Amino acid sequence: NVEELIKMFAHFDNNSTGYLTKSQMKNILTTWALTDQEAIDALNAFSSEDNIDYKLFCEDILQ
Amino acid sequence: QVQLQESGGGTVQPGGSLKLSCSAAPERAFSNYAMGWFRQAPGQEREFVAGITGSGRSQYYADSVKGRFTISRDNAMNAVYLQMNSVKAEDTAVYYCAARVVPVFSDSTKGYVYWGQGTQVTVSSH
Repeated sequence: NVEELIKMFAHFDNNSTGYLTKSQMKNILTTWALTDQEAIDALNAFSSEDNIDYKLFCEDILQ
Repeated sequence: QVQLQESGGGTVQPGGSLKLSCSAAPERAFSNYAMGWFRQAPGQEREFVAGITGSGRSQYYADSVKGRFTISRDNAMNAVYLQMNSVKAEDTAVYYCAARVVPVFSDSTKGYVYWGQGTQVTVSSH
């Protein structure tokens, strides 16, 4: 299911850059355990920049 | 989220025992959140001490504390504990409890989202 999540992030990564905005990631995380606030907090703990290496985020924060 | 507050800090003799508590106020049931203890000695980086899965069923330790420190949690009381036995000089530090947003274990500060306040543990002969 984190495996699936990574696939979903990849589906919305239109240019296959490995990056998504925090916003994009929150929108997707809503459509799929964490509270809305936990998603915000997790993404902010991971990085202060708006563009997020979603694979690394999943590895560090979710796995 | 999880609000986290440690207690039980203070002074302990070399070779002695002390137990830290960390109370958690989680938005979801506490068993969803893996917990860890970290410590930061004076002017040093914060380091992993011990971790426990959401359910409490698996516990993990830093090599330097294995066989001396014990981590446990009581999900019915929203608490996590660190029993420190056979304490040594190396153990003097500010201790922090920390929560992940998933129930599986991590040994890295990068795996943790929520942090406590910090409590001082001093190992001193007097």
